[PDB]
Amino acid sequence: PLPWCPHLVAVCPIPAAGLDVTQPCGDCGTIQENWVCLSCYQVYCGRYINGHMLQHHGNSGHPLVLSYIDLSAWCYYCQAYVHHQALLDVKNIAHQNKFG
Ligand SMILES: O=C(O)CCc1nc2ccccc2s1
Ligand SMILES: [Zn+2]
Ligand SMILES: [Zn+2]
Ligand SMILES: [Zn+2]
Repeated sequence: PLPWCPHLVAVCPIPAAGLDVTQPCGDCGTIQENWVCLSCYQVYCGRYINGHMLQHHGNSGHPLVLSYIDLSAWCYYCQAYVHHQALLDVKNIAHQNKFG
């Protein structure tokens, strides 16, 4: 995984409501393999379910998404996982919600 990418500038502030790692897909309602968009904080499912987060990337151009299964961050433009200081706050808020 990359230690930086040129889309980190599109990571937006975390809503004051926080994250809900059990939130369903906003399109199909599945509870399985969802991701949260780090630009607009909508929640959509992964490629192995109904691919709604990939569709969101296509229709918005939003680059970076966070996995609610393992808290990895994927960039659709770079086609890589990214770790950076700029992702720690949102990873941490998710980790707290997920693990208690
Ligand atoms: O839409 C999703 O499932 C989330 C982002 C990812 N897409 C790929 C594609 C190939 C390998 C790893 C990943 S993580
Ligand atoms: Zn879905
Ligand atoms: Zn988005
Ligand atoms: Zn990138």
